[PDB]
Amino acid sequence: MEPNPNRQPVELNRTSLYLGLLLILVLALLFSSYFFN
Amino acid sequence: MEVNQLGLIATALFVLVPSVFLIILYVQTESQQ
Amino acid sequence: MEVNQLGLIATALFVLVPSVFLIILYVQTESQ
Amino acid sequence: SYPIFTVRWVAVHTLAVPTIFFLGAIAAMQFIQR
Amino acid sequence: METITYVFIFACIIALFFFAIFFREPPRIT
Amino acid sequence: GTTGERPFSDIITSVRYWVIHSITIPALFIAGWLFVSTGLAYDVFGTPRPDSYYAQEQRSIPLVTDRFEAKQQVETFLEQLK
Amino acid sequence: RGWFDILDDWLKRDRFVFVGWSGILLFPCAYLALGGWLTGTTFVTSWYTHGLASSYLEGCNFLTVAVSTPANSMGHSLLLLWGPEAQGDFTRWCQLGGLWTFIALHGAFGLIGFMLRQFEIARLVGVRPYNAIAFSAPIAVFVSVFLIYPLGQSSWFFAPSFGVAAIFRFLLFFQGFHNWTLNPFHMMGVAGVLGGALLCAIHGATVENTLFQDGEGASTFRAFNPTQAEETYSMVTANRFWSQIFGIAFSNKRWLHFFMLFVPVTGLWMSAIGVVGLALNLRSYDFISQEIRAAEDPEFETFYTKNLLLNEGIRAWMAPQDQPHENFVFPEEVLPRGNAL
Amino acid sequence: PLGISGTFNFMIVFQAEHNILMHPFHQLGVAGVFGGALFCAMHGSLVTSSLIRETTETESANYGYKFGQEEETYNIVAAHGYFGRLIFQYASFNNSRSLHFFLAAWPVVGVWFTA
Amino acid sequence: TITPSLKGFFIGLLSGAVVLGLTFAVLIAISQIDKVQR
Amino acid sequence: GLPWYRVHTVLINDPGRLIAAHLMHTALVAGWAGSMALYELATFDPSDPVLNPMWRQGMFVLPFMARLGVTGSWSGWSITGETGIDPGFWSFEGVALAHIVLSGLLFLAACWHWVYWDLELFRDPRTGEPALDLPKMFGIHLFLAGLLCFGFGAFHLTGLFGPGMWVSDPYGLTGSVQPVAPEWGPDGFNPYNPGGVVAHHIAAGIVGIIAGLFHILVRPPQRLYKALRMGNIETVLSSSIAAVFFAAFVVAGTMWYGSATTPIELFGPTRYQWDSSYFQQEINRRVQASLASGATLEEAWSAIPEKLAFYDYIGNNPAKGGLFRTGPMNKGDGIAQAWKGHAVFRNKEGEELFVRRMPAFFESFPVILTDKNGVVKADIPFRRAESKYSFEQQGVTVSFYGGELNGQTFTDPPTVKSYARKAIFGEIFEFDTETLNSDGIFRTSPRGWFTFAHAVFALLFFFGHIWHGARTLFRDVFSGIDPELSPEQVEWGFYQKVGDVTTRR
Amino acid sequence: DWRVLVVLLPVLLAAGWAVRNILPYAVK
Amino acid sequence: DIDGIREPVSGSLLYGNNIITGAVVPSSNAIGLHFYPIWEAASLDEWLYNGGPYQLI
Amino acid sequence: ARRTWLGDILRPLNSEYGKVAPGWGTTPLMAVFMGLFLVFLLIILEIYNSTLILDGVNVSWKALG
Ligand code: CLA
Ligand code: CLA
Ligand code: CLA
Ligand SMILES: C=Cc1c(C)c2cc3nc(c4c5[nH]c(cc6nc(cc1[nH]2)C(C)=C6CC)c(C)c5C(=O)[C@@H]4C(=O)OC)[C@@H](CCC(=O)OC/C=C(\C)CCC[C@H](C)CCC[C@H](C)CCCC(C)C)[C@@H]3C
Ligand SMILES: CC(C)=CCC/C(C)=C/CC/C(C)=C/CC/C(C)=C/CC/C(C)=C/CC/C(C)=C/CC/C(C)=C/CC/C(C)=C/CC/C(C)=C/CC1=CC(=O)C(C)=C(C)C1=O
Ligand SMILES: CCCCCCCCCCCCCCCC(=O)OC[C@H](COP(=O)(O)OC[C@@H](O)CO)OC(=O)CCCCCCCCCCCCCCC
Ligand SMILES: CC1=C(/C=C/C(C)=C/C=C/C(C)=C/C=C/C=C(C)/C=C/C=C(C)/C=C/C2=C(C)CCCC2(C)C)C(C)(C)CCC1
Ligand SMILES: CC1=C(/C=C/C(C)=C/C=C/C(C)=C/C=C/C=C(C)/C=C/C=C(C)/C=C/C2=C(C)CCCC2(C)C)C(C)(C)CCC1
Ligand SMILES: CCCCCCCCCCCCCCCCCC(=O)O
Ligand SMILES: [Fe+2]
Repeated sequence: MEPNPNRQPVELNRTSLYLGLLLILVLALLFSSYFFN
Repeated sequence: MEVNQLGLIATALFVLVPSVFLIILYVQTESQQ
Repeated sequence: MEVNQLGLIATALFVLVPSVFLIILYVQTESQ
Repeated sequence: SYPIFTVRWVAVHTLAVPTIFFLGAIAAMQFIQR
Repeated sequence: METITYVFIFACIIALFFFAIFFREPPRIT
Repeated sequence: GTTGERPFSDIITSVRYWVIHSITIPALFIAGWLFVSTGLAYDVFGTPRPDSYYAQEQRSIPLVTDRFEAKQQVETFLEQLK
Repeated sequence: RGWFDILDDWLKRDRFVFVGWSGILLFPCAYLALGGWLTGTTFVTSWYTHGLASSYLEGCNFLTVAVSTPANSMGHSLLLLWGPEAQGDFTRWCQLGGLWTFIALHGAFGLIGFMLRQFEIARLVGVRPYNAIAFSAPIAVFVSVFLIYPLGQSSWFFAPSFGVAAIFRFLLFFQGFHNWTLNPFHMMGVAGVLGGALLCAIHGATVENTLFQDGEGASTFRAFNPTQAEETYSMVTANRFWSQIFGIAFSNKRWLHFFMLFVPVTGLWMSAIGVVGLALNLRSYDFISQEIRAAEDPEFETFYTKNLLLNEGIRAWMAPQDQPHENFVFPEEVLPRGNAL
Repeated sequence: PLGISGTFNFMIVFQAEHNILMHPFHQLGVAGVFGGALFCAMHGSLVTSSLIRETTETESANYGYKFGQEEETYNIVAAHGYFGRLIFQYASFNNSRSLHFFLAAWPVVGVWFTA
Repeated sequence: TITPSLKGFFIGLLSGAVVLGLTFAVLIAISQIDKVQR
Repeated sequence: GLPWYRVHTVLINDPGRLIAAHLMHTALVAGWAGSMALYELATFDPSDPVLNPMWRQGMFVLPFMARLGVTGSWSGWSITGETGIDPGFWSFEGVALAHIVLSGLLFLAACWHWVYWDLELFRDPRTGEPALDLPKMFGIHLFLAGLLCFGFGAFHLTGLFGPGMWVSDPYGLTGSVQPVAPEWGPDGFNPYNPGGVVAHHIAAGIVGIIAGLFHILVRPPQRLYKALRMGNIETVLSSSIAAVFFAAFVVAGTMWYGSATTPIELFGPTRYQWDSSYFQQEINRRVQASLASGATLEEAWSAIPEKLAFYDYIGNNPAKGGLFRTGPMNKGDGIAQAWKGHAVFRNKEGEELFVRRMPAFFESFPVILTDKNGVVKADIPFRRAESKYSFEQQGVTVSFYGGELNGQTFTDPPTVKSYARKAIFGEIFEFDTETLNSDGIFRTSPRGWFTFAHAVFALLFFFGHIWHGARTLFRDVFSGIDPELSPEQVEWGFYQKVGDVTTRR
Repeated sequence: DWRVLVVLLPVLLAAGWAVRNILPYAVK
Repeated sequence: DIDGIREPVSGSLLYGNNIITGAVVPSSNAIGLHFYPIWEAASLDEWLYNGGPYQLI
Repeated sequence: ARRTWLGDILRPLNSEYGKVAPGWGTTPLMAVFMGLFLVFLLIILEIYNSTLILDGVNVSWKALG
């Protein structure tokens, strides 16, 4: 049975990493006061 | 202060789980190069 | 049971941190 | 060779006609004494 | 414990600043 | 480009344009004025006149308080003025 | 080549104002929401629903006129002109607040109409539909603030009234009752609105100060042709400027313009979600740890405790006149006041 | 104050003492900041709407643009032709220099006033 | 049984039919007279 | 490669692995259901459904099991307080186990379907290309939905072959799983009439079967197949998402206003029952009916069931909560132990006074005592210097009828102010704050948390509707507009009709 | 009542006057 | 003591604030518009009480 | 591709991909059912809203008994 032809490589460049890391850390910084309450 | 104790594990995972996701995707992008 | 609160976070990170290390190392092996 | 009444024509007067009418009404209002 | 958490996240953001400026993917032309 | 409507700057500097609108424009102004000056606007919309917000020795708001008797409540409030 | 296609042809003609199928919904609804507001603001009182003057006719100016919400006693009645409340009397309908639902409902359907217009024109011209997508943000704000919020409360009465000062009162209601500034979803909205204005200003200025010299004259506007293929400013010099000024810059013009869509749209969607919670009085009102220490410790004061005294004042001083259906009577001696004031 | 709740304190007391909501320069500030958020989204949505096909559906459209390429990466006439028909033709720009100056000027001026 | 509010509902339903039908009669007509040429 | 936000598009033309993904999702959802119930069962106190019902203890899936007939535990208790009962296998525990077994069976199937993705069934026999006949699948699935909907109404809900559903009296005092008969009249559209729920599912079931039959046999019109891109599975996503957020808005509204499907013994009072003094009216109605037949004040109030008095208390109003005040309502005001009694305030004149109740908008509210005629006669002064109406000056006393303090009268002012403070919440209850270390701040109920989540999800899914519908109608330009779109098209007056190249002038 | 004709009359004469003045060019 | 009334307001994390409620508190009303650098205070303890850091920042 | 017993049985149900009725087909009838359905949702909405008030229909918890 042939191997699946729909696989595709996923990519995250370095700028997208920096952006997402920053989004998560600032989100964490904002919501933490509300989780400790 | 009398802060909620799961606040800490909430914050730690909130940070760690999506951060690790992005790190995983980035590193394996770079070793395709 | 009056257990330790930090026990949960100590256990969770004890699992989480080293596991993630291995996952990062394995996935980039495969994509190269 | 230009139509007079068009869609554009109706859009304008749909807006312009009651504007002036309201403007006259608000004008009279300045002269109301309590 | 909450103070350690607030200051830790702040310190991580400052560290990311450093890498994002000095260790960015360099823009290259055409 | 253009869609084939007559240009605005052509219309509003034309003589025929200002022959119509020198009548239509002031007439609408005057009609709107009279709508107020005759007091018709008060009656059409139900807006209290300066003398008809309160009964004389009265200082409570005629505030509607029932959903389905609402119409009749306004009307009872009005008879307290006549 | 039936009547449908002949009508489709006439709706989709290129004219000074495109109509489309979406204009059938948009154009009556937009006109009527707008006419209702000008009609109400010019002529219609709020004496019987609110105890307020609200028209030009009554002595109000542009900042104080409003089409106001119905009385709290109408609950969430559609307040149709032909329905059981006004019973077809146009005068009583106006007096009972009916123009508020009129405007808000024809508004809602207008906003649909407009968004469908953006889809419709984008399909006909051959461009991607991201302008419609972005417009989902204004829709979320409108429905969540004007429809979802009062539906969670007792009545339309607590929706915002359509006016300048009435909206200001809505802003201050939300501070004193909901402590809406403390709400992170609003904070993300603020960051998205202000982030938008920032990006708008900084992007216009960058383009305008990295322009290429493409004409001789001192007005640099003339040296642009809408059909030139060349970029009219230097992305390269802009990237260097901002890299050395700020430490990072944009390098991808496609990312930059997506980011300009993304930021303000997102921020609006975030504040909408917070209003949805406020519909249920699910406020971000207090920090428990603070109240616990504050209660036990009369020397502990933060800007957080200071602001709740302020909200407590707002409530007690504003509530009787803002909620007249409740007949709140607060004798002088119960009103919270600091010294001397 | 240099703090998040401290900021709210300051803006609450400012309103009690100055009725800043009813001050016209603050209203222009709102119009400056609401307006700039609007035009931010507009310009970013209109440009993004008229990107020229350069990539496939398995790839980010952003790789359609290479840093420092000489040609524009969207079609401004397709953009003008969409927005001009959304409102009417002359309520839409087609000089990119005037459009970006307008982008710069609206929020700057409104924030000058609120300042 | 046939209450005042159910009569109003029918008044609203009819009013809506007339507005939508009258609008469309007028739209169909104009489109029949002023056609595009191919 | 693919951006992170598009990894799952690899399933768009892989029907087998699309099925494996849907199986994996269905496994996760049913796994959650079983895990959530086990957690609730492990933390639920069955020992007092009067003053510690499920809705005070933060139970979220219990009430949905109860609503349809699961009422008891293998441990011997039931949620109506009946004890010594034997539910057989469809206990809370058995229902949770069934979903975990289901979860695990679904997970094995997903593995099979991910591996044997290349099933001939998914291939168009004409072209050899993978393809799903979406219009016929819709008729199949609709017909199944109609059968199930019909069966659920005809058999489960009637008790013809099932338990029925939770029904109750108007004040939430005597609820139980009961077979319900269909209401075919116009009152079957009354949200509050349980029989209309039976009729709905019988009639809608038959319409589903008839319409599914129609959609298996009748092919879509060509105009419509092209308009809606009915050969593009993403159009199904766009319309499916739209139908889902429609449904999410409905269920959030019926949860907030209340219908026959959200009884108050499973979810709690609504805020409107506080707004309109709904329980208070009935409680007063019952005390007047006692006093009428000459029952002493003590006796008339003692006849009030504590369960009805507990509804007349703002602490169970789902609109007194906060976004980050977590946990059960019990974590806030404590675990209710007893109704202390109904409190009657009088001044030195013997006039009876009334505490003005707190409305749901106010986190704090003044203490203002009024007479029958609404005239303010006592308060707790903020500024003391010009106080006229203080409890001390006005000689205010509190007397209790019913409950734990029946027949007791307090006169010393700091005590009378103390109960006067709690009286703005309505009826006065004894709470246990030590057990859960309660902090004293009201939380919302499961009625509130459900409405909030579903109102929010609905709104978000509306954007998914917009995104995925835009993606269907504009598939051809997803990657960008045509690089050879010529300016004669987008400029004015070249064509008579916009975008129609055949209408050139 | 009477104020209705008063208000309506300027606008009837206004639409009268424009109709007369434009009627030839409208028939074309 | 932001308002000069010997009523100090806690602004910092170690003193029971979170990220939302924390602030550097403005300098004392007792100072008004006066210039309050560190070297004008008799000690850093005094300078901290009266809000010196805000003026410096 | 792989053939299976169950697949061979379900085969005819996934075999008319692409097929359409001509022109407008049943579209007019669909339109009628839509319009009926809207009126119907209207009546349901306005009943719940107490804008439509029918005899013997007490839109309150007191209809539960
Ligand atoms: C397409 C444009 C449009 C849309 C979407 C709306 C939408 C609305 N209008 Mg608005 N309106 C419009 C045009 C529109 N209007 C126009 C042109 C006018 C000027 C006359 C008005 C004037 C107006 C007023 C004065 C009021 C509304 C109101 C309303 C609301 C309730 C409508 C209702 O109950 O419909 C019910 C009816 C329908 C939906 C039509 C049903 C059509 C079906 C398919 C045909 C059925 C056939 C027929 C019944 C059979 C007859 C049989 C015969 C042989 C006897 C809603 C927001 C009310 C409102 O805002 O309340 C506050 C209100 O009082 N409208
Ligand atoms: C529809 C979903 C739903 C609903 C309505 C509830 C409702 C409830 N649950 Mg359950 N629960 C759910 C799902 C749900 N649960 C799931 C999926 C799990 C597994 C994680 C659980 C696990 C669970 C446990 C373990 C417990 C409950 C409990 C409770 C009760 C208290 C809830 C509370 O305090 O929330 C607090 C709510 C919040 C703090 C809000 C969180 C949302 C944050 C603010 C947003 C996150 C930030 C986000 C990234 C924003 C940025 C986005 C932007 C970038 C685009 C309540 C009845 C409790 C209980 O009383 O048990 C008896 C309890 O102990 N639940
Ligand atoms: C059943 C509903 C459904 C389904 C099957 C899909 C499926 C899809 N979407 Mg749509 N979408 C939906 C709802 C749905 N969407 C909703 C409600 C919205 C509005 C939020 C969107 C908005 C949306 C956008 C904006 C985009 C898609 C895209 C896509 C495609 C790629 C998704 C992907 O790789 O994600 C990858 C996701 C991840 C790798 C992780 C994301 C984690 C999120 C942020 C939070 C954590 C989720 C949590 C674990 C589980 C949710 C719990 C709760 C929902 C119950 C795929 C066909 C993309 C597309 O079209 O590509 C062509 C795209 O750009 N979707
Ligand atoms: C107060 C703030 C504010 C206003 C007034 C506003 C206005 C507008 N935005 C539009 C567009 C947009 N808005 C966008 C993003 C944003 N818009 C924002 C904020 C605003 N946007 C923000 C913050 C953003 C950032 C995300 C985008 C991306 C678009 C567009 O594409 C579009 C456009 O063309 O921009 C140029 C236009 C759509 C007009 C329309 O639907 O016509 C039809 C008119 C209808 C249907 C009537 C609506 C009736 C309303 C809803 C209720 C009644 C209102 C009364 C008439 C007035 C009462 C007012 C009192 C309160 C004072 C319009 C000029
Ligand atoms: C009793 C009875 C029967 C009563 C009678 C009632 C009756 C029957 C009524 C029915 C009437 C009828 C059917 C209706 C038709 C009438 C009709 C005309 C109705 C009125 C419609 C109406 C209300 C419309 C609303 C008005 C409207 C919102 C206009 C606002 C225009 C305006 C100010 C918009 C902003 C313009 C602007 C400068 C935006 C700049 C944005 C920005 C900087 C974009 C960035 C940008 C721009 C570009 O340009 C390009 C290029 C690029 C790259 C780019 O970045
Ligand atoms: C702040 C905006 C400033 C932008 C200025 C222009 C941007 C650049 C324009 C591109 C080409 C340059 C031509 C510049 C010159 C230019 O701007 O000319 C303005 C334009 C001139 O049109 P004419 O054809 O009259 O002009 C003749 C010219 O050739 C003279 O040179 O006037 C109008 O469009 C009038 C519109 C009023 C319409 C009345 C209301 C109609 C109701 C419609 C309802 C709204 C639609 C509803 C949708 C929901
Ligand atoms: C409601 C209703 C209706 C409708 C109506 C309408 C539709 C209306 C309209 C109306 C209108 C349509 C109106 C208008 C008006 C206007 C006005 C009143 C305006 C004014 C303006 C001005 C004032 C301006 C000026 C200025 C300034 C001030 C500054 C700057 C410059 C300028 C010039 C801008 C109907 C019948 C259906 C029925 C039901 C009810
Ligand atoms: C294999 C098998 C088995 C077993 C099974 C199992 C054991 C299962 C499990 C399963 C389960 C046990 C599952 C569970 C699941 C879970 C989940 C699925 C969850 C969810 C979550 C979420 C999603 C969350 C989210 C969130 C958060 C976190 C925060 C807040 C917000 C939200 C809510 C969003 C059996 C024996 C049967 C048989 C054979 C085979
Ligand atoms: C989607 C189509 C909706 C448009 C319908 C608009 C209806 C037009 C309003 C007509 C109302 C006229 C009658 C008002 C009440 C008459 C008095 C009565 O009830 O007998
Ligand atoms: Fe740009």
